[PDB]
Amino acid sequence: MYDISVFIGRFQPFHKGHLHNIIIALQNSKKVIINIGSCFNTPNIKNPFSFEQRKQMIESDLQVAGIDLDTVVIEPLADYFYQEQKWQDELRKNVYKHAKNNNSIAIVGHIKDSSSYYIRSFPEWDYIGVDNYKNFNATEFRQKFYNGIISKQYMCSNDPKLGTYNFLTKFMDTQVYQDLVAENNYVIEYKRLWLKAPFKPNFVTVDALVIVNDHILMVQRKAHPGKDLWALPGGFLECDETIAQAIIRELFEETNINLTHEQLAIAKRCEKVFDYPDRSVRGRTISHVGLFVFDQWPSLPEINAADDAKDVKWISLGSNIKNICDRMLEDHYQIITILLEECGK
Amino acid sequence: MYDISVFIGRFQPFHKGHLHNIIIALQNSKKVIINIGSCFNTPNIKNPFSFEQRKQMIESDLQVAGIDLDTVVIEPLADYFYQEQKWQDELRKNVYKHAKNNNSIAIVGHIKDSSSYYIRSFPEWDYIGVDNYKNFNATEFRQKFYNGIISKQYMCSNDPKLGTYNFLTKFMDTQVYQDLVAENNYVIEYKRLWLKAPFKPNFVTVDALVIVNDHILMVQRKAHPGKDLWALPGGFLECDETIAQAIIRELFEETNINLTHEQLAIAKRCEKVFDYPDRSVRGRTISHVGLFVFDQWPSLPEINAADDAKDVKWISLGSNIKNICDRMLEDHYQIITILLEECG
Ligand SMILES: [Cl-]
Ligand SMILES: [Cl-]
Ligand SMILES: [Cl-]
Ligand SMILES: [Mg+2]
Ligand SMILES: [Mg+2]
Ligand SMILES: [Mg+2]
Ligand SMILES: [Mg+2]
Ligand SMILES: [Mg+2]
Ligand SMILES: [Mg+2]
Repeated sequence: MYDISVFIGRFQPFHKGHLHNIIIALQNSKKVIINIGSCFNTPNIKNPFSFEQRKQMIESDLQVAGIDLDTVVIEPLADYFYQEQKWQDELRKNVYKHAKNNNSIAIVGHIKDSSSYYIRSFPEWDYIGVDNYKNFNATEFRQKFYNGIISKQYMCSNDPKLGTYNFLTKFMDTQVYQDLVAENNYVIEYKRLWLKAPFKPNFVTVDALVIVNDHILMVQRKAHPGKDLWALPGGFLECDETIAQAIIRELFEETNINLTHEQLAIAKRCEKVFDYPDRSVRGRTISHVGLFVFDQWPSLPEINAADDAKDVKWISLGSNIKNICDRMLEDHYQIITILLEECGK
Repeated sequence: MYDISVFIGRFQPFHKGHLHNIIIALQNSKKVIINIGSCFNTPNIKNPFSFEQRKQMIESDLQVAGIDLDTVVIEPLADYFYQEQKWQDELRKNVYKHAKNNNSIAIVGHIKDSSSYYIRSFPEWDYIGVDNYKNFNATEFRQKFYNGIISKQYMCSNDPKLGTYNFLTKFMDTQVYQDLVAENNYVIEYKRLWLKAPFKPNFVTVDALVIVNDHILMVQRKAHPGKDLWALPGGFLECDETIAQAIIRELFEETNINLTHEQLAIAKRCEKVFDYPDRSVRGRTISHVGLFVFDQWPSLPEINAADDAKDVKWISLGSNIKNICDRMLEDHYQIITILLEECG
């Protein structure tokens, strides 16, 4: 009846529940646009699979199901935890890439949660609730998967040679899988330490974004989480320092930048708080990030990695940053984007 | 030697250590200017005594020393944890009041971590460093004090009818003393829970500064710390909400303010972070405070105190706020001043 339905999910991984909702969508529309959220990020335990991997998984399960792939299109969405309007527009762009001169368009979202959000943000499309009487727990799936087990009742395919089932079987023979398991164990041990604390803690960290001649200073991580990923230099706030002091302390600690306090104090543009509750796999971590801008500087200050940085580099803006946009810790690509727009550049 | 020596301290309480520094100062100079830090706040466990009480104690201890009091001058300083220039301007105000006929001026520094700050902040003046005798610990003294014990070695006077000894002896019979002991026991028991855990945890709180028709919304506190003090509505950030969400949640839980979420979102001017390490006695607590301004409204919205607020009130800017400046929780008077100045 509608020309286009719009379906949004993370699909980490795709499972029977996602499938049911796509079946409902197609009983109500001729074509379903599948938008995959949280694309263009490096693998982490919550988001182990890339856009292309998830897209391939979905296609293989829809064929198992077997839904005609001409009735299905798949598009990526980046994370915009702090810029909802960019996400809203990015979704629109995905749809109108496929929608034609006054196609009817409906979002086949969720009668329970998030419905309110889509209704308000997309008044111009209709809404179809589906929800959602079977509890397909994405976290529970991954936890067993990190323990070597693929939960069959989630899998569209019952044959390990096919579908997402097949993808996951092969994926367990990879180095990335081994890295995910290592990160996961790190996270389990970390959380265990905090079990008999009277309250769940909100952790506080700091980062420094240092721009010198359109080059960003980035460290390559030694430790979990985000082992081997690139990140802004930063770390935990200690109990006896101000945030402003911490930002500078961690910067020197990890990069040994050849600049003085006063030079950085002159260069400081702003601090911003990043508080999206799921930004970090460790627990609830809030980051305060200072922007420091140096223009027409005589050269790039000397730097060398130490403490929890195993490498450190100046990285020119434009192509070299965009290039590692999916090799960055947590939400740092978003943080860099926002500070350069709001306080930069 | 110097016309003028400058002495800065908390003096919670004045002790033997302070007395000798001033004596050294009185041979190295003609007149001492004593600047008492952290004045104009409510009593709390780290700052149990007011300006007037500390001054009194100082004077009476000095007569028992038995130092001339034309030699000695005492002035207050407020806290400005987030505006150090203001702090420096009031110190300079204090000194300039007593020293403007080109006098020689030196700062005599009896605190060790503050020495560098003073050297950097006041180069117009000389700095005389005094590494004191034994360790007269203010915290230890206060803790023994909240356990019924005056440490006799700290005291200047040996007679409980003279000096700060007399003052403190008498103070133990007061309601303020009981309030502090009660605040102290809460904190000790609070910290007890919290060593249960891998790392010293920074706490994260939120507050809301809501102004309507030039009135600020304030809560009187049901619970420790700062029981019965006036405060911005606020409390602990929950793990599953954003800061902006939490600010509004605590505001509604504590005041039941009759405005919608959307009205508050439209009124919202900014959000600032206050992160002075010793702002709260509980442990290290960073607060994010949202400012909400309704330049005008038909009336002051209905408010009803709930949860950890025992009363709630619209208090008008200017004199009504200034008259409770020393009945506010922690750094809230500073927070209010800053948000109005810069956000604003
Ligand atoms: Cl997980
Ligand atoms: Cl760190
Ligand atoms: Cl609370
Ligand atoms: Mg670090
Ligand atoms: Mg570090
Ligand atoms: Mg660190
Ligand atoms: Mg509260
Ligand atoms: Mg509360
Ligand atoms: Mg609360």
